[PDB]
Amino acid sequence: RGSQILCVGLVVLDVISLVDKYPKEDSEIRCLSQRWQRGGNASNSCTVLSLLGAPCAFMGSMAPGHVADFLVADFRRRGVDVSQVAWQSKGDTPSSCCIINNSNGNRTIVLHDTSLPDVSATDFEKVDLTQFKWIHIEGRNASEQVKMLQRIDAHNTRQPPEQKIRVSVEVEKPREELFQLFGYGDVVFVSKDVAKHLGFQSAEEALRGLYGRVRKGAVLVCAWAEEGADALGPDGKLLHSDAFPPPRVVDTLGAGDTFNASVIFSLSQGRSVQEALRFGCQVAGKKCGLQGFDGIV
Amino acid sequence: GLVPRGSQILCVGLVVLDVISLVDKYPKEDSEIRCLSQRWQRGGNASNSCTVLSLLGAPCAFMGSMAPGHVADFLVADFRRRGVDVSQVAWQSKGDTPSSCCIINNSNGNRTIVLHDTSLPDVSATDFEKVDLTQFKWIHIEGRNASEQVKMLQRIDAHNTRQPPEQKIRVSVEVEKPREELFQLFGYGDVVFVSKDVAKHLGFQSAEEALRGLYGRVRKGAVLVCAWAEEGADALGPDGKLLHSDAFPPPRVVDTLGAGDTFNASVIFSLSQGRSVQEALRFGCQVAGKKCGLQGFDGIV
Ligand SMILES: Cc1ccccc1Nc1nc(N2CCNCC2)nc2c(NCC3CC3)ncnc12
Ligand SMILES: Cc1ccccc1Nc1nc(N2CCNCC2)nc2c(NCC3CC3)ncnc12
Repeated sequence: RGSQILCVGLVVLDVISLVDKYPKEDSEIRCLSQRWQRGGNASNSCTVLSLLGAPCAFMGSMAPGHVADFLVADFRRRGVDVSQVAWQSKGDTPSSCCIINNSNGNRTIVLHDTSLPDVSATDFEKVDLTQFKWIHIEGRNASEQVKMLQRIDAHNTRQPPEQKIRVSVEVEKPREELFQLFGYGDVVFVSKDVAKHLGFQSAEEALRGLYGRVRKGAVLVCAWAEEGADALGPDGKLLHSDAFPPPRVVDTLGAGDTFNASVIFSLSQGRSVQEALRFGCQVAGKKCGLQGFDGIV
Repeated sequence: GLVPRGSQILCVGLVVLDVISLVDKYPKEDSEIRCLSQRWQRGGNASNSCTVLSLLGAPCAFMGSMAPGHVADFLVADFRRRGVDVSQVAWQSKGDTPSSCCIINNSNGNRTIVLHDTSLPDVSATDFEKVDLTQFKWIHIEGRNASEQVKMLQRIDAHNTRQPPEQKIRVSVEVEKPREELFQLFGYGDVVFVSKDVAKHLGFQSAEEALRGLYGRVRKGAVLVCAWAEEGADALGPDGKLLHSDAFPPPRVVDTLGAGDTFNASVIFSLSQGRSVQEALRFGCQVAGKKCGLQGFDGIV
């Protein structure tokens, strides 16, 4: 069957305040405007995949309430298949305050991480893999997710190399539990932040450094903000793309997630890595000159 | 439902959703962090006063602007959680329901605040024209859009004219922000609360200075009231006698957000039960002092 891309990670309620300068501690400013957004990484990518025309599904934990009710209404307005959601009985829907600096698009996030339990190999074991051509996993609970990945590798072995499910991993946080995911998946996304918190000061360094850790045959991608992004495949040849900066950067909240969704969409449509990188930077760049996600397509 | 004539106390003003985050350290711009804890709270001066009026046992209503949406839903259910009648809300078709973001540093205590946008339209005098006043024994107004609020106050004067002294609606006004627009509001109301912040911005350095210095601006026969945190609160009436009450410090101070509103509501309450101004200053101070030792409004009983 396999027409859908699945993203596994967080859905968070983003309570957003657009200010024109980042307030100095102990001071007080008035925001230009405010809004609510369905956020969290896997969730954001689903938004982006949807907008690009790719049928997709989200999978993460949500706790029933008025909050979950809004997040789902939004998922459904987008056409994001939520049927894979691991509903919880104990815990709250995470949320966060996001101050977005309108003069330069900087975004500052205060996350309220609830009790809410992550999805587990248990919940995942319960999933119909034959619906998906691509599966992307937001690194969080490594122990449990590695399990999930193996269930997919093991599912690929019993498949025509034609009908194999493509797998991508994001390692966005500098915490060590996650460095095992490097690891699995055809495509591995590592953030500038991780890369720096590990000694590296350029996208090309990070890639020469970390290529050691990836499933043989994998592509490692590392974006570097206004500097574009680089990728490195089995052949050893470094690939680069210049960023596409909008003329006014006004909102970079979910720029990384836009990059990733875009890279995945492109690879999932047959494109070269070079083309998918370029496209990643192109949509990310365009989103930086917009409030939210509407208007990138 | 049916509200018995002359039974409710109405507070007009702001309701806002405050999202309050406690953090290890103040986050550097463009960073992502995890707060120690986060809380969603209904706030705003007329808003907090209602909560307290309800907890004190007074039927009370809130009048302010909201826009349909999920923030309004949370604020409305919070009002209801506190027994506040929201049937007088002025629902708006344009703008955001006010939402403030508030960041508290756990390792030095400072508060950083992103204030709600200014997009939602205040309640106008023409909205106020539409309200049947007979349900109210007292109307309290948090000064915001004074040009318009003056009209509302003039309407209440009109109404009181055709009424026996025992169906006249008492009126209180609150000037809490140092803005020229607001000062005309001194001229209206039987009771006028001026905040410590306003008094200082005008150069006064105590409750006594402020009361002595501003009483000139209130209408004949009005009482002017100035609370001053740990120094207690003063009041000055037509008879020229300055009245005072000391503060009642709690065993330990925990949460002073909304203490000014707790005081306001408590004085209003006491006056409305027929108590003397002196008895009501005291009570205002007792209640606001108890509230200072408590998280939120819960245990103020
Ligand atoms: C290419 C990419 C990958 C992953 C995340 C974001 C991006 N793109 C950009 N991120 C940021 N970031 C996110 C990281 N913090 C800084 C802003 N800034 C820009 C930018 N800024 C305008 C430059 C001043 C000319 N122009 C184009 N693309 C991006
Ligand atoms: C009486 C009153 C009217 C209006 C607003 C507040 C109050 N009461 C108090 N405010 C503050 N404020 C609120 C404003 N920031 C400073 C503390 N501190 C205290 C306090 N502290 C105990 C220490 C012995 C003095 N004890 C009793 N009442 C109040």
